[PDB]
Amino acid sequence: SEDAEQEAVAALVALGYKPQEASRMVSKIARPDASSETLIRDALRAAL
Amino acid sequence: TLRPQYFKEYIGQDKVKDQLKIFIEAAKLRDEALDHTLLFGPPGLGKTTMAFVIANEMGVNLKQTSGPAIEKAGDLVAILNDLEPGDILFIDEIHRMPMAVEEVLYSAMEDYYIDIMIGAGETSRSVHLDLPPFTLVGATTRAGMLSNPLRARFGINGHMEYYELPDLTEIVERTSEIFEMTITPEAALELARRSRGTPRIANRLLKRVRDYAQIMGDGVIDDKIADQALTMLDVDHEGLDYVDQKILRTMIEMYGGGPVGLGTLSVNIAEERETVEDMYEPYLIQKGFIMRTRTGRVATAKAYEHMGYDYTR
Amino acid sequence: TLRPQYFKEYIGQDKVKDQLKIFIEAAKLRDEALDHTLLFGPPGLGKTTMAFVIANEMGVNLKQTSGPAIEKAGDLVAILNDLEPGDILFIDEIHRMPMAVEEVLYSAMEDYYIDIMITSRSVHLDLPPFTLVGATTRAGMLSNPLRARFGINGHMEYYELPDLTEIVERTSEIFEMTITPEAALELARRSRGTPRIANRLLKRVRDYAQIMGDGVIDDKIADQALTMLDVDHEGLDYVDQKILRTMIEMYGGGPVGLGTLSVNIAEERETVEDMYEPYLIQKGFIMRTRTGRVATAKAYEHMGYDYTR
Amino acid sequence: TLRPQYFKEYIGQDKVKDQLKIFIEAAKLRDEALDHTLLFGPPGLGKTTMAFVIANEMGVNLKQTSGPAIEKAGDLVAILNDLEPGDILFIDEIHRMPMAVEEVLYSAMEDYYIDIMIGAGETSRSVHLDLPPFTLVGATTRAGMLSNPLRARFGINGHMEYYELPDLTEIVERTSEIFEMTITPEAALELARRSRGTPRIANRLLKRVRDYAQIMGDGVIDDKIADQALTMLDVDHEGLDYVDQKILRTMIEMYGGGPVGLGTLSVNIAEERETVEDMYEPYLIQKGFIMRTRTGRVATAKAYEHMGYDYT
Amino acid sequence: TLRPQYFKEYIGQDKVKDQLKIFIEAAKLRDEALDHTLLFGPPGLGKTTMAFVIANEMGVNLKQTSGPAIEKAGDLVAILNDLEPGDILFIDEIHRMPMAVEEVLYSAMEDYYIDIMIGAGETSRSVHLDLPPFTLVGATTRAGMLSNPLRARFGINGHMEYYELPDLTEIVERTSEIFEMTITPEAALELARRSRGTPRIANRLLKRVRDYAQIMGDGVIDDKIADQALTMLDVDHEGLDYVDQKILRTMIEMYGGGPVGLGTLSVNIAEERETVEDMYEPYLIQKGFIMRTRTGRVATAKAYEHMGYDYT
Amino acid sequence: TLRPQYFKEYIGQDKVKDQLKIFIEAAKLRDEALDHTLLFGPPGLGKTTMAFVIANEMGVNLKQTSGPAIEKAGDLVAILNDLEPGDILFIDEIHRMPMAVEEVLYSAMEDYYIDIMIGAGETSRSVHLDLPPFTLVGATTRAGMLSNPLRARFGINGHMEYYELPDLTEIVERTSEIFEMTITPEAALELARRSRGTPRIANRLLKRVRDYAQIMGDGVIDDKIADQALTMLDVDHEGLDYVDQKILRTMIEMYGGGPVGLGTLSVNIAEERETVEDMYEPYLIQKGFIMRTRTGRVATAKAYEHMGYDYT
Amino acid sequence: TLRPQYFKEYIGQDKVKDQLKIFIEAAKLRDEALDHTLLFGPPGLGKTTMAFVIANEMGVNLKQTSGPAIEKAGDLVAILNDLEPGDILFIDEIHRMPMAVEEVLYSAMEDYYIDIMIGAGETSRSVHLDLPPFTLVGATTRAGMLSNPLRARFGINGHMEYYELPDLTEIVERTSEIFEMTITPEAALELARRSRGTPRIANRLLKRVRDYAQIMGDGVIDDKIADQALTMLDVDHEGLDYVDQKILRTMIEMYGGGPVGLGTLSVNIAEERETVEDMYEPYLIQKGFIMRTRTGRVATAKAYEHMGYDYT
DNA sequence: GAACCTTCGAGGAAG
DNA sequence: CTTCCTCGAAGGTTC
Ligand SMILES: Nc1ncnc2c1ncn2[C@@H]1O[C@H](COP(=O)(O)OP(=O)(O)OP(O)(O)=S)[C@@H](O)[C@H]1O
Ligand SMILES: Nc1ncnc2c1ncn2[C@@H]1O[C@H](COP(=O)(O)OP(=O)(O)OP(O)(O)=S)[C@@H](O)[C@H]1O
Ligand SMILES: Nc1ncnc2c1ncn2[C@@H]1O[C@H](COP(=O)(O)OP(=O)(O)OP(O)(O)=S)[C@@H](O)[C@H]1O
Ligand SMILES: [Mg+2]
Ligand SMILES: [Mg+2]
Ligand SMILES: [Mg+2]
Ligand SMILES: [Mg+2]
Ligand SMILES: [Mg+2]
Repeated sequence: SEDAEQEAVAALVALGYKPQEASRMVSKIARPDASSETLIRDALRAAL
Repeated sequence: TLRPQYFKEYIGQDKVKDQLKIFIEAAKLRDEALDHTLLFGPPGLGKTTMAFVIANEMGVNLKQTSGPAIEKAGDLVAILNDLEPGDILFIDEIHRMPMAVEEVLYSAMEDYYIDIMIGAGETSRSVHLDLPPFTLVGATTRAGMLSNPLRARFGINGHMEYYELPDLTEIVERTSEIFEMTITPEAALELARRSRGTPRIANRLLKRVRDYAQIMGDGVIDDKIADQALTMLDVDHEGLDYVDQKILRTMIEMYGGGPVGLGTLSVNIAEERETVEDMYEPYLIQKGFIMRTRTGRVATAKAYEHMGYDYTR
Repeated sequence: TLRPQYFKEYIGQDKVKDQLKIFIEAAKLRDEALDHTLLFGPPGLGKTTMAFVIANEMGVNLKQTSGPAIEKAGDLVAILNDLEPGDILFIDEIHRMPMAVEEVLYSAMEDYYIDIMITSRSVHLDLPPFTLVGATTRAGMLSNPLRARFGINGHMEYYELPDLTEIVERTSEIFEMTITPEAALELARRSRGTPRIANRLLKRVRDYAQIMGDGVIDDKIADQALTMLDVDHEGLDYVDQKILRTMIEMYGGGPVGLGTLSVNIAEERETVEDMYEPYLIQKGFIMRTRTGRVATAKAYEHMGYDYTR
Repeated sequence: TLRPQYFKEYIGQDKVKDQLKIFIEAAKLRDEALDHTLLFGPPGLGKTTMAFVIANEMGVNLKQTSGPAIEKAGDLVAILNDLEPGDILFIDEIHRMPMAVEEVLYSAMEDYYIDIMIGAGETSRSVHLDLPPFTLVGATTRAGMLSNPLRARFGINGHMEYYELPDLTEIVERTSEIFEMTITPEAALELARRSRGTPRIANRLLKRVRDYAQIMGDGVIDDKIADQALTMLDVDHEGLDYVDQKILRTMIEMYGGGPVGLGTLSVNIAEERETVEDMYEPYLIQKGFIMRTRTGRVATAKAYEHMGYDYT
Repeated sequence: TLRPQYFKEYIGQDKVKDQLKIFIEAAKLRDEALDHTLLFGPPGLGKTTMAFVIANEMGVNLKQTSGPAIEKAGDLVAILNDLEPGDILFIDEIHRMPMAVEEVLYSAMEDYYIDIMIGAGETSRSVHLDLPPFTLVGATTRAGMLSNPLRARFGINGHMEYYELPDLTEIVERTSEIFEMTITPEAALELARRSRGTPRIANRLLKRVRDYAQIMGDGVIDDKIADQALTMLDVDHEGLDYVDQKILRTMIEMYGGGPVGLGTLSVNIAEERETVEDMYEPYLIQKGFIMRTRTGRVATAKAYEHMGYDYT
Repeated sequence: TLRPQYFKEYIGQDKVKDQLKIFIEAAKLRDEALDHTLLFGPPGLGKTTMAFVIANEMGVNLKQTSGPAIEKAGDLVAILNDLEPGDILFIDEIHRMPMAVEEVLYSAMEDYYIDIMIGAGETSRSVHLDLPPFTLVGATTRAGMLSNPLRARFGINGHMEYYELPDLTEIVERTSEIFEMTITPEAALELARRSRGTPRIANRLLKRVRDYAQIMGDGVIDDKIADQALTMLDVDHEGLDYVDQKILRTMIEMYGGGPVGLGTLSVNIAEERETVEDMYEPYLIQKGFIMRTRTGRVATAKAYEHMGYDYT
Repeated sequence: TLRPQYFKEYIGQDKVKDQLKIFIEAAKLRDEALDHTLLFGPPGLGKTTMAFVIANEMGVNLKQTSGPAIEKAGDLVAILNDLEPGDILFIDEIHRMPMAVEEVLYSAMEDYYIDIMIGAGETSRSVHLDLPPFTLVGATTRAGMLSNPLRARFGINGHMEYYELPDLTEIVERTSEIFEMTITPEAALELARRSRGTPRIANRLLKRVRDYAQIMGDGVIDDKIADQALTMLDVDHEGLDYVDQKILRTMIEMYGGGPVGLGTLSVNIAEERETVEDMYEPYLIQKGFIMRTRTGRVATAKAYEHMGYDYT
């Protein structure tokens, strides 16, 4: 799951988010098992 | 509210209104969203109002934002994620978006999905973000600064135009019924004639005329009260302010029409250079009363007959 | 106090003063707030004074700030959040607000709402009914979408001799100085049409009357004091007279370029152009021409020279 | 001391000096702060010197700063915050302040208060900072560079004028006592007439003559030493420098007096157009040696008799 | 070394040397710093060289910087804090300094102090920096760019002038010793007459002739070698270039000596309008080959005899 | 996709297409990269599509960027380093990249290596990078604005031109088949005639007419249906657009048909002078609607009779 | 590689080679660098190649940069610190360098030192860097473009001229020898005659002709092949470019043959003034296609007969 | 009518 | 974003 977690964190950083804030945002998500797309999709939605 | 809600109430703009009506029904005749639309025109013609109408005609929710508020790509992608199938995203002043975001908007507009690439190149992987179908509606005062790649994605162009007297008169009549005031059709035309063709200006004049008519009169805007109100305010029958008339008079009386420099003209009327060049000069040029030359401003024959002075080449 | 508090005390500005009364009386009749007002025009004519008069006539407490003090959007948001229904916000020198701040003011003026990003989250604030008043000398510097939202535009005009005469007498009573009507008229003629200048001259004449006289202004003390200050009966200073004299006696009235004329009187070019020419041109003593500037017949008659075509 | 400290020691400027006396005395009778004063005019005429004299006559401490040192609104606010009742603030080269900073003085000068933002977030506030009575004194050579609303706030305007031969002679004699130098009145008058009307120039000539008098002479300045020193410096009895004389000689001998253009004249003397127009030409015009016309520069009758030619 | 180190080695500029010696000697007797001095004049005459000579004669360490190196007010303040009693500060190309910095020297040069803003920003105040006695030396090619208040503060003005053939001949000889090349006295005069009165040009020509004489010669700059080398460089015996020769020849052959307008001439020679007026014409006028007139420029009798045509 | 993939599918541009075919096949026989190629001309003629065809004909991976997207040397360095032997780099709007970016492009194009300064302060070194063989392809709307030294590096030039009716009619049909729209030989001919000769414009109109035929008909684009739709789009039977009509009408009604300059006109109507000159003036000139004169553009009799105004 | 490496390989420019041979050989007897050299003339004549030849003959490394590449003093300082003893620094388009940067070279060229401010805040201090010996090679189009203080510091000047048919023929024959290709004397002569006297063009055309001969021919270049290849491109029967034809055509038809100024003409053809002035106008003038007059450029009868119009 | 000189006005580039 | 300034035009005089 570390790939999907890092993928979401790395993908979020590619959208301009800071590594720390991007990590916290993705780290703040409860389900780690969710697919990389869902992790980034939910994380991006939560940023609104 | 003073904003029309449907094409039934949107006065004027018949050309752009006719085009959008056909396209909206054709899109509704299919399970497809409306093509990306871009609105062109000077400020105050109703671009924002039209955006609300398009959403109401489409029967879909509307998300409103402005170019200056979008500072990072995450905002745009996050905002797009909040959209439901067919939602309309309206971006005002789209010409002011930062270039870093424009390069991402292409994928959403053309593909409705985003792919992010990572890795040095020897080892790499992509992540795909799928977006629901949506329609972007952009409003801009300057078209020339939009890059060719973005311009090519917009499939519909709508030129806004200045309202004509018969339609601008109807906007006044409508607004007068929102308040509790009776206005004679001849009086409504007198305000429209001086509204410089902009609905926002007509509304401002009507408010001022209302205040006079209910304090110095019986609270009714008849042709006589309208003349008195349009006399306390020095707005000429062509819409020229007191200072606008003073500019033309000075050029004709003291310089024989020019050429005259901006600085020389500013000190005569006791005004700042910036005010003359930005507040008053632009409307006088549109009406064709003055022209700009390498040697200075010059008054045209159209100005002579309006101010009432004899002209000679 | 030097600043009038009500329209009954505010002398002159018949055009602006008359219009504002109608709009203020009408607003009270409907129990509504007054539309946003922009005051603009030359320096010292009464822009700031009128802003306080409007607040007193509306019967509201005035909130006050200035363009240079507001440096970021966060400042304006805090100021606006303190507004209560019917309050009046006055921004002096409004032309200095940064572009980042003017954009926030668009929605607040037209829609009474603001959308501010503020752990990052967006807070939507709905403003109560309020009136914004702005004063500036550079109205052309404001953004085009901002000017379009102001509902009342007040352009200030210069005062006439009857009004300046009454202003000087009013100020004399505040200083409890006795001044005769004909002496007061002599100061009005020299005030260049600006109320602040009329007060400045009175302060200087008062000092002379207290040191070189009996502390009373009369047709005799005024003549002496004005001679010491060297202010002509048309309001021309020592340097103003030197410019006209040089043009008439050395160049036969012109045309002469600004550069040549500045070096001759030993003044700086920027100073002659921006500090001395403006009043001479508006009064018609000088005219600019494609080949230079020339002294008009009005200058010859005033300086006491035989005019020659 | 080299700089006069009281009006009794300040020679000349009768108009400005006479006016300031009356306004200072009147303010003392009312026991209130002096109105704001602006001093402007050519270089070296005494603007800075007068600012210190005003403070001594008023009997208060002078707080000094300069335009180039004030770079942001935070700097000016801090200075104003350190004022005490009756203090005098003197700002030299006041025209260099940024335009965004001048607008802070508008309310300070007229109403004695400034509006400042304080706090943060929900605690941010705008508050009036109230100032005690004070006098602002400004000195500048480029008055026209100041904004129209600022000049209108100064209640007293002092325009400096050039000095005359009797006053410059007395100034030279005074300076000759600061340094230990004996000078004959005839030699003092000889230098004064060559000082172009500026006190700073009179002091510079005296310093150069002193160096010569104590190296090439007996350490005393007399008609014999003054004439020799001035010949070495090559400054004409009218104050014309070596290059000033070369200009007139060329115009009179090659162009018969003109009209001649500045470009043509500059090339003949091997100088460049900028130095001739900015350094040498201005004094020649103000003293009547050259006349500017639409056709070019022309040498006047006064120039012919000075160089010794015949005005045909 | 190429650059002279003392007044005994500095050939020419008699008017400047004679004055500087008197002022330097006087300053030593009083044990005081020398007054601020400005060196100005045409390019390559020796302004920078003289600045180092002044320091050697005064016997003190020289601190060096330049106008373009001082980018902001903070830079100048740092340099001034490094001054020690009696130090000499030399600023080359002083006209390049920005106005915001030039106005900081006004106080330093007259009163040896500076106003500075200090503090944590929460609390901050203006304080005076007191400078020790020092001498500012400035060098510039165009004094017209300096503001009037700055030029008025320099106590000693040094205007450089072009060199005569007798003195310029010595400079060529002195340089030959440094290069260890024997030169005949006749050849030294040939190089001098072609050096347009400028020392930098004389050294350049000598270097080129030196290279030629040691590659195809016997390592001696004889009268025969110099003529051959100067022909290769295409330098006329009056220092005229082929372009200069073309101008005069065209005026004599196609217009009978003129008058001819600058536009008309520029076309017939395929030269750019302003290049002819600023690069080639100024030397021709000063030497007297061309004379400007109200109706155009004319070739003088000197140009006829130099080109060999018959004057009429 | 709509755009073709090979020269077999690329319609028109016979000259450019025929030239590139020879050079592309010749490069393969020698097994070497193609020389740098520059494509220029009006917008929408197919410059970008040609780049994809060249890559496909060469059998190489294409990389794409734009002038305004590259802001600093470090940006271009990363792209150029991420290249494989034979790769093709396409840069759109190459005339808009900053002067500092071109520095790296010269050495890369000429010798395939670059020198990058690295470090700051005490760190000041440079790194030499050797690039593999690659082909640069540039595209611009304005060729005369391209930097002279840069334009010399391109070894091949392709000048795009407007398509004719026989070509556009086939293109319109091709696009209709991709959209599966049915169009008659007459209706497809009408759109081509009014498409202003540009494929991008023809594609825009075709998509819009479809929405019309799906309401005012059975989805079949008939000649009569096409004409009613084109009038609804405000498209003249001569291809003039809303802006074209507004330009000519403004000249005739307010300026008597001209002459008027490009700038003066662009001020009355809210359009950028670059857009008028880049997209409107070139077509209007070739079609004879406007003529250029010593004082600007003037509307010809054809324009008057077409617009319905009495000619001069 | 095609670029010549030594003087024996550099064909033509005999006047420049002969002088550089003497100066380089003389500079090698002594253990010192060559004096700073300035090369000027039309673009593309081979001045950059000359810098490489000098570096190889001197036996040192060559570093390259350009005028527009330097925007602030910090850039020039970093470059100079990267030079080894005796290295050669080549600066292209030196006339386009900023004035504030140019004044930093003055000390570097004449004395090999630079005065710079280093650090920030309390660390800000002036440092005196001492550079190792180096040779600067500058390139510019005209000598009149540079300032007098810079031009006076260059010790060698070289004017480069167009190559004649005998030389270009050898250059084409040499270039066609690096590529294993065969070309007949008539083809080489025809290609050179069409090469506008510029070696850069001669090499570009030769590559294209080779490509055509390999695909559309038997791999041998003959007069018949050169004509067809050159006919396929836009090169006219005497080398005129498409831009050249555009200019002549515009002058005759739109200006009636002139007179017209290059400023007003440039804006009508949409070409940048610097390109038409420096690249195209010089050749048209030197070959009689265009004539220059007091009022402006005028097309000669030769142009009329070339374009096929009547010189009425 | 060819040539010089002064003056103003609007761009644009160097802070 | 602003000041500074330079480039281009044109009015007037003289031979
Ligand atoms: N067709 C119309 N009918 C009635 N009112 C209209 C119409 N068009 C514009 N208005 C009025 O114009 C006002 C301003 O309209 P907007 O949509 O803000 O114009 P705008 O183009 O958005 O101006 P901006 O955004 O400042 S550039 C609205 O509040 C309406 O009252
Ligand atoms: N009197 C002199 N005797 C000998 N050499 C001299 C003399 N004057 C100048 N030089 C030499 O001339 C060259 C140039 O002199 P500089 O002092 O650098 O000229 P400059 O005044 O600095 O020129 P600038 O800085 O461009 S205004 C140096 O090699 C000096 O050694
Ligand atoms: N004498 C020569 N013999 C052979 N090739 C030459 C000669 N001179 C120039 N070249 C060729 O010219 C090309 C390089 O031109 P450059 O040396 O760059 O001229 P340039 O002045 O630098 O042109 P730029 O950089 O575009 S201004 C190479 O292909 C050389 O082979
Ligand atoms: Mg709007
Ligand atoms: Mg106020
Ligand atoms: Mg002072
Ligand atoms: Mg020097
Ligand atoms: Mg090169």
